[PDB]
Amino acid sequence: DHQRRFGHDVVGIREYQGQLVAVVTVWLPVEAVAARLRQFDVRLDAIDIVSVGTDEHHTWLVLRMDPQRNVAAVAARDSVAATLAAATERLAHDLNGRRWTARPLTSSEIDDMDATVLAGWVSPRDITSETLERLWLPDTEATAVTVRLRPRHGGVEVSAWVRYH
Amino acid sequence: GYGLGLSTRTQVTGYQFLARRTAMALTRWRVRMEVEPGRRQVLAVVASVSAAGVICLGALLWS
Amino acid sequence: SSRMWERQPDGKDLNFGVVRVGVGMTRPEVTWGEPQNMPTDIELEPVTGKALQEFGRYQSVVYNLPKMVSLLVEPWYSLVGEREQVLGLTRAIICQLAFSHGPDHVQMIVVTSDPDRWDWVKWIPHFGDPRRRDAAGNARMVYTSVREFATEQAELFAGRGSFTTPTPHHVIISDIEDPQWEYVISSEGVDGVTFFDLTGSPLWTGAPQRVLRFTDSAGVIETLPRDRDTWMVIDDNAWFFALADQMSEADAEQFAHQMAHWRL
Amino acid sequence: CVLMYHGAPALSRWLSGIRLPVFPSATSRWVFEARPDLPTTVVVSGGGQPTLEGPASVRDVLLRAERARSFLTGLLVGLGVLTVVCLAGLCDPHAGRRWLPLLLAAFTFGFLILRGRSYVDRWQAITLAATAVLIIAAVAVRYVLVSGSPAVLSAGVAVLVLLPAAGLTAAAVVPNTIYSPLFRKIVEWIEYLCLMPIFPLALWLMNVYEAIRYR
Amino acid sequence: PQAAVVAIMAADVQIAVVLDAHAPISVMIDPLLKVVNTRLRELGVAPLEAKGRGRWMLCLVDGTPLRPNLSLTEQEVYDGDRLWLKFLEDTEHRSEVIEHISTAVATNLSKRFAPIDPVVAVQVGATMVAVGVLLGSALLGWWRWQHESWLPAPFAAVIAVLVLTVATMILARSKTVPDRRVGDILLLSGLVPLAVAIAATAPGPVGAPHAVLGFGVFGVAAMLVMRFTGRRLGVYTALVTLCAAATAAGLARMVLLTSAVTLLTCVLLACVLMYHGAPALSRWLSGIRLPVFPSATSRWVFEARPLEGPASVRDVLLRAERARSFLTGLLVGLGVLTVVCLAGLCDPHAGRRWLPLLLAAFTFGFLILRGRSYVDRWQAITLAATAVLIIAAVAVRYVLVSGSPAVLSAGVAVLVLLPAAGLTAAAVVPNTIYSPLFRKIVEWIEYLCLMPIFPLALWLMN
Amino acid sequence: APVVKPENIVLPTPLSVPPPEGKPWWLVVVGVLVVG
Repeated sequence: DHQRRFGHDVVGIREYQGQLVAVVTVWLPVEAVAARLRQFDVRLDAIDIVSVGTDEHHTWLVLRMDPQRNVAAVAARDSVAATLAAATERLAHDLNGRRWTARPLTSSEIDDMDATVLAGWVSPRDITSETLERLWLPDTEATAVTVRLRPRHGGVEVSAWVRYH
Repeated sequence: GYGLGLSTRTQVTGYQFLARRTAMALTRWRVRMEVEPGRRQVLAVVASVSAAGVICLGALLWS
Repeated sequence: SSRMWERQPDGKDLNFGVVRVGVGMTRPEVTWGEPQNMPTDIELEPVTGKALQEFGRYQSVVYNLPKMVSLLVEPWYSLVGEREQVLGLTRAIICQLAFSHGPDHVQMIVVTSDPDRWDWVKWIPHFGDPRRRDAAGNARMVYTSVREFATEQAELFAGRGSFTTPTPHHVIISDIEDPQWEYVISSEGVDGVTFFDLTGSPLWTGAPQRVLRFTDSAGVIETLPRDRDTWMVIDDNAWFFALADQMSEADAEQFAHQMAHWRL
Repeated sequence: CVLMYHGAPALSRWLSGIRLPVFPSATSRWVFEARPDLPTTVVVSGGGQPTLEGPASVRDVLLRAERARSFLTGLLVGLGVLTVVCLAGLCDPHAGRRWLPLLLAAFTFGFLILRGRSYVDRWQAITLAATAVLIIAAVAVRYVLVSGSPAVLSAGVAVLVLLPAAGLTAAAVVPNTIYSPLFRKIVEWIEYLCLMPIFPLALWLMNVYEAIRYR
Repeated sequence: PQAAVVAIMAADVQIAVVLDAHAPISVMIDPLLKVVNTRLRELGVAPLEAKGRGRWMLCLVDGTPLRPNLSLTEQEVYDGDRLWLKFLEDTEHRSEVIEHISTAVATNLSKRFAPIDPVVAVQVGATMVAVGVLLGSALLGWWRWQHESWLPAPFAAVIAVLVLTVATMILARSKTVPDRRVGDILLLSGLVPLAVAIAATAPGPVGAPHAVLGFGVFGVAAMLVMRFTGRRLGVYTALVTLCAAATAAGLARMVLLTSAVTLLTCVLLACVLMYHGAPALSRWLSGIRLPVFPSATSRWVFEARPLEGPASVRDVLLRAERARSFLTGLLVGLGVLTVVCLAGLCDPHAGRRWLPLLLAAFTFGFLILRGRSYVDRWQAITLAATAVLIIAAVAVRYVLVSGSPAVLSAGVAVLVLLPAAGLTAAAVVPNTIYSPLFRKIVEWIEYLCLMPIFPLALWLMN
Repeated sequence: APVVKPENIVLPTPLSVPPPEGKPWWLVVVGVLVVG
């Protein structure tokens, strides 16, 4: 699926059991995107930082948002897609401005991103904050590295996992 | 006009009129008062009571 | 709707020199013709007689309308009561005049011992002196003493005749409590200028028709009953007049920041 | 309670503290230009808002009226409950003297269900209508539970399913149709005609006549 | 200094801003208005205007205006809040005065309360005929319980078919208004005499075969009215829950000869399992493409409004409303089943009596989990209500037939002290705040109530 | 701008009622005799 809205960017959306959208961003960036899980009205399901590379260093945010937890917000707006498109444009414009730039993906490029994430295995880590820049170091043709943020309570709690080849 | 001072019968009916008009303003929300069923049915009550009294007297005459 | 009132003695002059000061009673535009052929008091039926008494009593006035003071009928007014009541009313008056009358028709003067209470008036263009210019624009016509009158232009007039129009109608406000007013101010006043005596003193309170007295803490003005039309006093006994439309310093400052935006 | 249904507006005036004007009997002065001044409500925050002006002491009439309404609704509910309970006193089957309390129940039903015309507030009207039908419901259930006659059962279920259905049809039909002034007049008079017998019949239930016939 | 990021909304637009959190609102409203007008003019949207006389104000989204002299902070605006910008129309006008008492009464009442109206009158008639036909059907059921007469079943059948045809004709002809709830009330009312008519055709003495037949047919009809109408579905969800449990009990008493205690413990087990499964089942039942009739909240949004565009909004909203209604109906039905099984188990004059009181306490805690966990007011209140009713039902089941002052004093004491504790947990406890760890520990305790039921279910089964 | 208009309305004349004179003393005697 796709939209162009009363906003500023074209935004690709996928849906299967809830809505999915992704933003690319271009060393370390700020970690504080946990606050954007709780925008002014919408409540997103998760913020997942995604990254893949060797070369081919790519870094992504993929966002999950349940409309049925967000009906009070959607009902004010002319579309559920327009709702999440706006909320992702908010995150994109918040990230954009520094050395790293950000934009919503087109759904075609979302399928491209899915292909590059596949390209064709160790434990999930309990303590993670220091690990990220060294967990890239083990020798592989492809690494996929990702971090998950979820609203366990009024805070946000973190999990991370990885696979190689 | 406090207290138990005297009052004329024209004031007695004048008050009873204002009482009925206020009662009609209370149960209904109109005060156009050209006809009033409140009086009519309390007269029906009076007819019931007076008929019971009459039959009670008619019962007394037997021995 | 701002500054839309007009100098000329027809039309808008019915409301050119008049200011809303509060809310209160007024006599209606319907006039109750007499209930002729009244029966004698022994023949008078109680209900209809009492009802007509109550009708005449209560339909005598409309409640909670704007109460008005005309600037054109008294040489001055003197404001007796608590300090913040008086100030709040004064700020309300000033902002009413500033909205309703343009700077070219009404100019304003504040004479004070406490300029911090009057720091908000700097934004209002009516306080701008067209004659002296500074970095901020026109000079502010706020003085710290009656002796600080370096104008001498509002003080060459004659005594004042109450209207029944000067080019600006100067409104001079005083809470300086200075005995020197009685020199430049006679018993009759100055022609194009009306005065407002804050901090009521025996010099200014010599005319009860000019004294607006806060009798109750909420700002209940008592003064003399005046005719709705001529603004002339109808009788000499002081009575309920209005509850004052008191206004805070923040609201006055906010309105001043609005009015400063305009230059027409 | 039958009397009290007629007193209920007057009592609800009296308890609400509405008082009708005094009368100038002997004072002979009728003109008073006292022009009562505004009571002034201070803004509840106290937060420097200007105070607001209410017209006079008469502003309390707006409170007293709402109280009078609440009293009247209470009266009608209570009298409803009492009259349903009192018409539960119809235990035995109708053979013998027992058609008389059943007839009394029918009359006070008709009286209430017409009485509802006089009350315009929806919960007072509904309170009377629900009282009226509840009389019939309670009487029918006591006949079918105390008596073991299947004919009584059939009559009870028949009245339970027809009578409120007839009320529904009346509610759907009546506000849309025109009617003849004669029919309107007899639909008034049926109220008084069903009201009047209840006291003679009541004295029949107490056997006041027989006691006074022989004491 | 602290500055709060907030959203703001006006003129069918929402904008996000960062406001100087401790400055008075009167400092900031004016340039915020200028900012909004610039942004709207940049968007090609008609800017805000003052209409007549009044003043500009900011409100919370719930509607309450902010004190202009106060800052964001001390009137509890926080970062991430929403504020609604308005021009409040001037409130002041002359006060009226009606000097005559009677006219003032009449005008104030007429102005301030609502009269009876034929729209209300038809609903009242429908309600009263519903009450009447349930009394008639329950009365025929009582007679067939007391007497072996075959003749009540034709009466129940004929009244059922008359009211059902009347309901169908009203629903077909008069579907044009939201007063089709008259037809819904009649249909709900008339499925019951049909159920007792089918049940009374079972010969011999009344019992389990009559019960299973009546509850089965009533649940089947309640399931059909979903697909044919799709209106007022919470009550039918509760009814089909109750009929499913009653039919499972009736088949267990006909195919087998199981005892009542075994079946009640089975029912309790099914209840606590279904409580665990209810939200997921509701989200399933949320998408059965039954007819689309908007309920009140959806109607009153769709009056203010015209997988993309507004059709998506309409579908998402209707789908959520169906979900919430199904969930609420389910929880009510389970609550009834839970209290009726706990009441049936706790006979005081039994040797095993101490055990089901433990089952009661465990279920009580487990229900309070869901009550604190589920979001909808009337679902939390449902869960709390049924939890209390467990205690009340078992208490009376003891103290009524166990003629002893001991059990009386015990019951009445817990019956007054326990809800006062239930109140105390929010009345004195500051805004019901506890630490997340303490909350999770309470969640652990009331979870640790669940796995004792499994062996106790085995032990009361045998 | 708004409009306003003066009006003049004569109030209606109240009702009149002759005060009752009161029954003479013999009428009371006659009444008591009739009841007797």
